[PDB]
Amino acid sequence: NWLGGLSRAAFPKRFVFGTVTSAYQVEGMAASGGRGPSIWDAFAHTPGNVAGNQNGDVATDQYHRYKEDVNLMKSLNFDAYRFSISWSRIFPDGEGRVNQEGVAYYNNLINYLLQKGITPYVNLYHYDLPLALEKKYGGWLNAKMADLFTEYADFCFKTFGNRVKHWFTFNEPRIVALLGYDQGTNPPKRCTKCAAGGNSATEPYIVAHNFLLSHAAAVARYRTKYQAAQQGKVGIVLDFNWYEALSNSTEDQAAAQRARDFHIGWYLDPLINGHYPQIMQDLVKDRLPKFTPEQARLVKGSADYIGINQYTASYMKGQQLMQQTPTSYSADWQVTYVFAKNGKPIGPQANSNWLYIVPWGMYGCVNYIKQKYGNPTVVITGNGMDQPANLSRDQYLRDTTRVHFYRSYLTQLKKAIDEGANVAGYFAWSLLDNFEWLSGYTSKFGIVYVDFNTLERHPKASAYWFRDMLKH
Ligand SMILES: [Zn+2]
Repeated sequence: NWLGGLSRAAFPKRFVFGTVTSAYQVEGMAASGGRGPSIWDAFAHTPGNVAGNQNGDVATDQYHRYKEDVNLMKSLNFDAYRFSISWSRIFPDGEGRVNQEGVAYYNNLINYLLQKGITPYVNLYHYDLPLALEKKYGGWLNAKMADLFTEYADFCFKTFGNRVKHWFTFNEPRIVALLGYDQGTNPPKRCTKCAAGGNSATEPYIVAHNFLLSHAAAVARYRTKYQAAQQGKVGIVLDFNWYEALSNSTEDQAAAQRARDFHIGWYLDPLINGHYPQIMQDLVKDRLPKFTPEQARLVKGSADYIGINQYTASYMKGQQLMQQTPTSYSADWQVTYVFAKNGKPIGPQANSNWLYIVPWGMYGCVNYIKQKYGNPTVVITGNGMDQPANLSRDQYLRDTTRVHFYRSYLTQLKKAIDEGANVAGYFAWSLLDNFEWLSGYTSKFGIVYVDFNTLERHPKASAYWFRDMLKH
């Protein structure tokens, strides 16, 4: 059967199912409604940065159509909606003056979701730093971000927290550090060889440290001032793709493990255990900032749940560890990526080159967190795959590969849960085809098709798959 035995009865009682978007990817109204520019506005408006010189000026126009989109998610039998608040739509300069029109938009969205029985899971930050903060402070290179993020977070807790009980601070800070400061392909486009300046060996570590300190400061504020009255929770969203040893050799197993620690341990070891992974301490040395005892105690235990975005898996091949001149965060791992074992590829690729369809990666990731980190409360905060550009409407709608993706990945998730993994919910990336950063509109992750000429929504087969699977 096309559900493959999956239904709500196959997951724990009260398990949360939802879909995800992010502000800049779906809202539109990027320079209207009082919204100030983000670093992505500036980046996307520079010729050559995004596929087809496209931007999020209009995107899916959810800003106007949110009630349509909420009605649709409810008709598809989802329980929750993960979306993000645009910082610069609340604070056009990221500090100081409040944009009341921006506040009303989020009030209206939140109130409508609640009216329709959909639980809001709210992200504070999803790559969209107010441009004014980038220019004035140097963004995430500056430790002052903790104070700036905390004041932002405080406003949002005050303003929406009588209704919103499930918060996230950040979305995938590893991607910010990697793409913005190591490879320099996302804003602020910084790296060792980059026009804007930078240093791929040091800056990604600075950035990540500042994300962790900002997260911890925001949570400290939540807990000391709002928790008692509001009684909600705050977590963080971390990306985690799976690494599998290419062979059972000591070297390859050590490689896969290093990759895990440099990928997920970078953030999880501080959040759970109050220190960076030992291997990162040993290899990165003085390029890795040190938490004071006070800071480490602020960071440790500061996430009420861990969001994991899980997409793919890779084989890892190891080498003997060498003394090396530092070049980059990426090169610091001392691993080789491999995409075939015994002559067979790990999986076919979706539209995005990095996304290999590997359902057992989901089991790998969830089981690993369960076994290594004391089985913390995990929420799968994003999981999905993309179709390419230029297909006909009907081709988009008949997304059989995506149907197969979700059934297989959710089966593997069910396997980990049945074995005792503390997973509280699952969210599909994405509700709608949207602005997919560097790929602009050439990458389609939605379970709902969006015609980018007319802006019409059309549910795909995978939407109907969810609707069947999630019926009450
Ligand atoms: Zn509109």
